[PDB]
Amino acid sequence: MDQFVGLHMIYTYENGWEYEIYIKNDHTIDYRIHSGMVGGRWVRDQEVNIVKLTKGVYKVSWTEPTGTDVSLNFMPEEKRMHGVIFFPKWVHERPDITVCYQNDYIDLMKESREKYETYPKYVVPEFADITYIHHAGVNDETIIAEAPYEGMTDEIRAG
Amino acid sequence: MDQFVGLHMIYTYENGWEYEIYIKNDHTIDYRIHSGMVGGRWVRDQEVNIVKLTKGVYKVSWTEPTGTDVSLNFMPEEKRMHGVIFFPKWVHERPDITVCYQNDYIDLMKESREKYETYPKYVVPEFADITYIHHAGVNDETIIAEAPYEGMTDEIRAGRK
Repeated sequence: MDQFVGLHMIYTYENGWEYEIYIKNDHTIDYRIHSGMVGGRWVRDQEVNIVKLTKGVYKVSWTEPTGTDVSLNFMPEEKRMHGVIFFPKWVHERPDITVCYQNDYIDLMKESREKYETYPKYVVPEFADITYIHHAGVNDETIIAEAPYEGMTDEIRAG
Repeated sequence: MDQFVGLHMIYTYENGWEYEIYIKNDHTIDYRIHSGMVGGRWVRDQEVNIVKLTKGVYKVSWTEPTGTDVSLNFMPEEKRMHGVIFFPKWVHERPDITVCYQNDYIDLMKESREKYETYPKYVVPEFADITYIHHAGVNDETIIAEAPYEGMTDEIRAGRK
């Protein structure tokens, strides 16, 4: 677990969606979505379950204020990951509602998830290629601290 | 994938609860719960996402008519699995509703998930030991074809099937 906790990664799913994650500590992540259905969305201080399945394979799972459920597996040695995201129907129907700095709009997310339809869920299971991976250390509050913008991931990769 | 698809497994939690799964084909499972809060529940022809993450590590994920979301990992060579289940609030309060041959009560599951509370959800992540594992072959409709009963897991292990 000490090899995984503290990792800062960018990855592109096979559907082309580019995501950025920071494993801030053994039960918390920050993340930033750069493209795809909810590009522009970003989140800090998401509580998560993190386990090591076996040598080189980790699992990060959580549920969100929107109702979305997520289970990710990371294979850092192979620069691969796989994610399954279970979106409530309303998120698929109105992804714009969730596209914000979520921490400023928690009440809106919870209000929406009670007021709109949940079923059937829109489930997205895909592999992704890890294109950036760095051990950034634990509890660095500055890694993910602004909204995503065009070209940001190239900047991060360029150093 | 050909090592994993067709597997019939029982896995047992630390508390003794026994869960049974059959990887019927590369996008379908049957399952049967033998003990615990939803003992008696069983399901056929559940559509799933199955992938091989790396050598010896597989992932099976799906959402259910009850609204429950599931993502399991299997590590057959180490005889271990890890599951995370995201239960709607109502399944936590009325698990008995889900205890049945689900296929005969799809309408009830869907009525329930709309009528009762969804949130807050209960996220339940736990390892289990794989305590039975047998390649039963693909698309065998006879593996999970009846409701569970006390002693059935013993019969499965003793009959290798």
